[PDB]
Amino acid sequence: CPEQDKYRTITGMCNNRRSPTLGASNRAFVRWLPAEYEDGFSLPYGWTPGVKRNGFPVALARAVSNEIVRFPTDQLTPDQERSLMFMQWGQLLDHDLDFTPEPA
Amino acid sequence: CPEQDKYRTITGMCNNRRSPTLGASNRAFVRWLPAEYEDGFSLPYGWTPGVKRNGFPVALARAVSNEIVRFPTDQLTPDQERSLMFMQWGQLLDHDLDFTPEPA
Amino acid sequence: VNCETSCVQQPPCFPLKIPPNDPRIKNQADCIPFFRSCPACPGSNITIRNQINALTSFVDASMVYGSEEPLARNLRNMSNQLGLLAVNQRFQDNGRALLPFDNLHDDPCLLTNRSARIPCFLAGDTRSSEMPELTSMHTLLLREHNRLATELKSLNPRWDGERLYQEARKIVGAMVQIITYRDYLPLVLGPTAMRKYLPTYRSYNDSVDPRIANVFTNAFRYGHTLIQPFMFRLDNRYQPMEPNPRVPLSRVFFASWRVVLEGGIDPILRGLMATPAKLNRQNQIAVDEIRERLFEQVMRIGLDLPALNMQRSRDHGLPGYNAWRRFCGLPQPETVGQLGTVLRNLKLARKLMEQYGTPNNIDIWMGGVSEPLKRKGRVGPLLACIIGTQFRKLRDGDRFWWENEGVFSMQQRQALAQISLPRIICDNTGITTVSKNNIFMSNSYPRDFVNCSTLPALNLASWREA
Amino acid sequence: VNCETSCVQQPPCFPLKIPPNDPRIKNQADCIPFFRSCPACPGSNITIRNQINALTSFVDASMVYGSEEPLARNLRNMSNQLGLLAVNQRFQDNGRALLPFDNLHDDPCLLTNRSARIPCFLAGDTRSSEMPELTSMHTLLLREHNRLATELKSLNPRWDGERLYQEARKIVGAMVQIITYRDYLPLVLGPTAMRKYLPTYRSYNDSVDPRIANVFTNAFRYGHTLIQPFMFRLDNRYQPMEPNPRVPLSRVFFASWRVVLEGGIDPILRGLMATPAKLNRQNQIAVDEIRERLFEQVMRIGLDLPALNMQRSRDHGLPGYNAWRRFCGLPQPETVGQLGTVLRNLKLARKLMEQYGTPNNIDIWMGGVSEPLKRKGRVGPLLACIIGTQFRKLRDGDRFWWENEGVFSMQQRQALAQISLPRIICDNTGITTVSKNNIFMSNSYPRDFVNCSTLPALNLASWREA
Ligand code: HEM
Ligand code: HEM
Ligand SMILES: [Ca+2]
Ligand SMILES: [Cl-]
Repeated sequence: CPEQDKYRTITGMCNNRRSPTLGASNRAFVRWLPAEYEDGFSLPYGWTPGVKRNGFPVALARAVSNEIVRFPTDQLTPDQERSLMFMQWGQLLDHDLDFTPEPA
Repeated sequence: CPEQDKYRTITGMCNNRRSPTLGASNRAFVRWLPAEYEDGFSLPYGWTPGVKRNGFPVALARAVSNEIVRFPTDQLTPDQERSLMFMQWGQLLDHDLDFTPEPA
Repeated sequence: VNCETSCVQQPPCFPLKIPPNDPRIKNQADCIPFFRSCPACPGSNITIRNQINALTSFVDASMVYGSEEPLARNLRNMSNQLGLLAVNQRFQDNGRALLPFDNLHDDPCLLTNRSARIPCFLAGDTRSSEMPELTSMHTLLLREHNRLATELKSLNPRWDGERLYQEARKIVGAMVQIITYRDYLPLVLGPTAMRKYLPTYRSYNDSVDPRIANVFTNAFRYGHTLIQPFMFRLDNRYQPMEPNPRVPLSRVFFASWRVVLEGGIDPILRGLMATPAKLNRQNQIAVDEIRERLFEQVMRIGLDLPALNMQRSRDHGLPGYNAWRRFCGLPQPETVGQLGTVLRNLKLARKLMEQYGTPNNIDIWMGGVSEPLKRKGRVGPLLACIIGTQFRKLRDGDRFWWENEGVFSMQQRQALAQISLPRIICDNTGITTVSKNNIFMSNSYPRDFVNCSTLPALNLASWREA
Repeated sequence: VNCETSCVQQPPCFPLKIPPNDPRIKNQADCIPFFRSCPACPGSNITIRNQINALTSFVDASMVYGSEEPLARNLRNMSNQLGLLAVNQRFQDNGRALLPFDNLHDDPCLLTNRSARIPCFLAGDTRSSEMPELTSMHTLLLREHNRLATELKSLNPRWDGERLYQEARKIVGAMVQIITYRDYLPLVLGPTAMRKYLPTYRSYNDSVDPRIANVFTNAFRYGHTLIQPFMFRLDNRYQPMEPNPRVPLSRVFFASWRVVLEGGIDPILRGLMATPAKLNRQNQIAVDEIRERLFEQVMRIGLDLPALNMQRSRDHGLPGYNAWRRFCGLPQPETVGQLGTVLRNLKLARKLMEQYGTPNNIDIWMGGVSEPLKRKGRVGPLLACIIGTQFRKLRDGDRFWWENEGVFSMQQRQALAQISLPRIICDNTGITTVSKNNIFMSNSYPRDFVNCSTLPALNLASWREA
């Protein structure tokens, strides 16, 4: 890309002159901490039955959701300081920031 | 990994309980700073003639080796405090620590 | 291999198993659909697995103009020579504007209301048709950009369309940047977090890393903790609609016909303006509506959001809760008493301990949400520590920041430092009554409502070239 | 495609270039062979090219036993219960052991002497027979392991071969670890550098990353500046030995026959303990011998070492010198005068600035080496920091560290603190003259050599099982 430029680019290249490809979409994330897998590189926890994590059995997600998350619906308590604009703008910002693809 | 062990593994696997792969062989390096390339991901510097690095041309390795490293051999000076054991110990240590494969 | 109609555990599928005695489903042979993320390196047994991203990490209004050249070319209007976006033709919302349509192979939009026969919309992202409110926001942004471009063209006659288009894009990006920061940021974390994590801007830096973190994503899923189970509307004089004043959820998902054939977008904005939100508590977390009848119509069985979040967290491979507590520099509990004292509830500590066994295995989302709230805030210390560092890193790595020298001028900055979130609805819709100071804080009626005339505007005389 | 017989610039081939008026290569159309490193992801257009490792990062004497299952299975002795190591069967050097031979499709050892028909050697690494002193060191280590295993078997009769093998390996690994640390480290970094970078050991820590980085690989190569251009020898009573007492380094590369048919390994060591090294100065940076006639007899054109190193550094994709100066929290010069002040020299900085355009483009190796050294040390204020950080990261992560609790008893720790290399040399062969405290410091005769009669011995009474 040329020495002199004025306006942005659609893809996002040459935003960092030292490394032009930093963050210009279609790139993998950055790991603040090393990952963890059951097999070591490719298998997540809870795949093969009978395999314990850190010496303890794994817990089903649905059971945990049914235990603590559950609450009656007729005991709602409104918050007297914020509106729905809060949640809407949060959702819009999240849609702006990032996205993750999945196979079809 | 087995819950109990007494001796080192042949390849260094399962040395870290939480992440077994960390430290084993046939794995990738680690990066402390982002990498820089000609186009961003693969091309190195100097592959394409007539390109500049940070607005200045890049000199040749052979020329810079000829200009600076050259020195007449009759004016050698012997160190009076250190013996020749340094070569062998450094060789052992670096041949133990790492080795980068190269295509044949 | 079609996971939409099968339950065999074969890659790349990963269904969810159902525990016994589920209140909703009794049979144990059922399954919940689920998909796995796309690996970065296919068929490699050397490197560690990684995921992909498909959007620009910078906050530069990338949700309207797209993130790829073909999409930007398709969205632009090239018929005449002014510099403009694309609008629909078959419908109009009281003669103001509308979004263009889209073509899909197997859309979910046509199924929800067969008699409607209304297709989906087209925007800069593929998840814009979830609720009508997102469509309303996108249409508002498009209308604002349209008006700005028209005014800028009306100012200078010598200029060509491309210059006006690019300048309008720059103006819109700067506006959204300053609005989101200066308004949203202080109202979520607190004053202490601002003092500790976000100092005053000093100068540009080029050695910082502007990439988005892998973990950060899940943290923002905290936004799923506050959702009302109803949807409201009201007319120009603030009383509820007749009929259908309060429409329940689980019936408006992927409902494109509601915006088109049921009035438009103004009543939705009016309802959005004057409705309070939900308050988080340690015994009330997730609303039942979005947890038992989610996407009920489009699929055979409804799903639940917390279970999907936990499954995604497990699939990604993030470490436990104690490691993240150690990362920010906070004490690490070991026994039941320490955790109970930290959370200030022994009953909840016991409840978590029967299921998760040890504190090390608690997932990031469940641990983060369960933390006690801060004063004048909405998240615990851990989520604050996670979010603040990421936002600070994102702020100090953008070469086109509006405060950087060489991008704007002194008079231009002085003029631009006035824009507020209101005065946009007034100048783009028929609404005459808005809030007073902050759109995100005032909700009581009519204690915090004024007229449209008492709102200042912006002048573009500086941008004139001669 | 063969690069050693071609100059085409197509992957994986990265030839060098020569400037006009080259003292050696008068023809400018010639090429120097070079190959690119093997990538990690073969063909991906998304990720960034990275290299791979081949040996364990922990210091566990991996240079003798290996790191792959078939290699370690083909190096042991499975024909006896004793569980010793494999030795040669056709040649003996009047001693007790020698390295086994090897068979390869292409053997560079055969081309050194046509009438010797001596092939190359085999060890835990592929480059064992490339520098003869390395071969002598490996032979000595193997002899030490064999003696230790024999004694350990003799102590207790009822054990099994596997137990003796593992015990001997563990003893050797801990012993080499302690000697290497306690002897090598104090004589490179200096007193203040280690007092600031290496505190005292406290306990195990599993939250640290024990991996390795490219920068350490390219920065540990300072030793190439100490090269001595000759090989010397002596006899039983210190004096030059006839015939051929001094040999040039050029005609010794890949020449293992000189270790078998002549000498007997001992004179090489005897020359080793009693010869000083080469000092480094700003105008005596590197010896001419390695830059003019490197691997002359094995290829068509001799290669240059520093040019090869800089080409490798450029290919690996490492940042500039200024970035690494900033990474360590040191002032970064920008102008020629600032470079002169920071380099404690004028002409060298002038030459560096003339050969480049800015200090920001200075390569890592030249910048690190050219800097003035510290007091009572042999490295600059940057290489020392890099090496110390890498060593500290490598130390506090290994679980089987000898000082860690649960791996050795109080008696074994008390009796294992007095192991020294001079006893190793005096015990494993017929060497009778050693230095007192540091073989790396005492380098004179006869004022710094005594017989090993006045020297302690290592005891294994505490290892007895009953
Ligand atoms: C007898 C002494 C030494 C050499 C002969 C020699 C030469 C090389 C060569 C040709 C390479 C490149 C290919 C290879 O791996 O052999 C090389 C790389 C490395 N060196 Fe060398 N060097 C001699 C001396 C030393 C000393 C004293 C070292 C350290 C104190 C030292 C280190 C290294 C390292 C770590 C490498 C990297 C290997 C790689 O493949 O990148 N060497 N040396
Ligand atoms: C941030 C954020 C994400 C991450 C987007 C991504 O990773 O692609 C997110 C995701 C989801 C998901 C998970 C499946 C997927 O998107 O691939 C669903 C089913 C979903 C639906 C709903 N969204 Fe959401 N969510 C994020 C954050 C937020 C916020 C933040 C303030 C709000 C508000 C919100 C709203 C809702 C929602 C409300 C009822 C549903 C259903 N989401 N999103
Ligand atoms: Ca090793
Ligand atoms: Cl690095």
